[PDB]
Amino acid sequence: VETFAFQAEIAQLMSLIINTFYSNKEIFLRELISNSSDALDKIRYESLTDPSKLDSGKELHINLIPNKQDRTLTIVDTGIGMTKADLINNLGTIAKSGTKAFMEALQAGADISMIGQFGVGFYSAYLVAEKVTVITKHNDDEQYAWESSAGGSFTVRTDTGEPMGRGTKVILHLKEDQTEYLEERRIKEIVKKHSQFIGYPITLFVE
Ligand SMILES: CCC(=O)Nc1onc(-c2cc(Cl)c(O)cc2O)c1-c1ccc(OC)cc1
Repeated sequence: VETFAFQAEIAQLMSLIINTFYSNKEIFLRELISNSSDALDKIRYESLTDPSKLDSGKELHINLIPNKQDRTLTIVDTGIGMTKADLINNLGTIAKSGTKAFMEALQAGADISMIGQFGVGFYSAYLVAEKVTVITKHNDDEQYAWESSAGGSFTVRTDTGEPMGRGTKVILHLKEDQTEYLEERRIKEIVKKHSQFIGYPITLFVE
């Protein structure tokens, strides 16, 4: 297991997301589904000229898996996946510059829900999760697990879990007071509100 420090800017972003009073937490799901959609677009586009890139799985979809026993909401996609380097490099984001812009925007009247316009929507996971685990597999690399409970550091390790084939799994270990996001009615409502036109099937698993 390798432990890394977040860059100062990202640690600051995470602290802001965790400590700022902001009731409209449900946008985290929109942001994560948007990331999955982007990753699905990328593998789709690459497959247009090289169909072998789908040898690791032809289906392009998003699954939402609540588990009330474990208090986890998991978002699974079969998009392009991230390399180890991507994970370490802020989950494939322009986190330093994006955070800078987001901060200035918040002073220019913006609110936290606009975080995706600054390329760092992933971190909205911390609106509802005390810990986030990201398991990912890119065609050109091995399967890795990234994890962080904030507090300035994250870990990366080779994943020993179920082989994914290709794509990304985000496991949200929910805060005790955020269990509404495990309720079928609530998830359906949020997907319909914010993700109605996403171009991949979104399947909400039941328990
Ligand atoms: C497609 C992008 C890319 O090159 N590679 C990716 O491969 N997998 C993911 C991914 C990342 C997260 Cl955090 C997720 O929740 C779900 C995902 O499938 C991304 C990705 C998506 C949006 C980004 O910035 C907006 C940066 C990276």
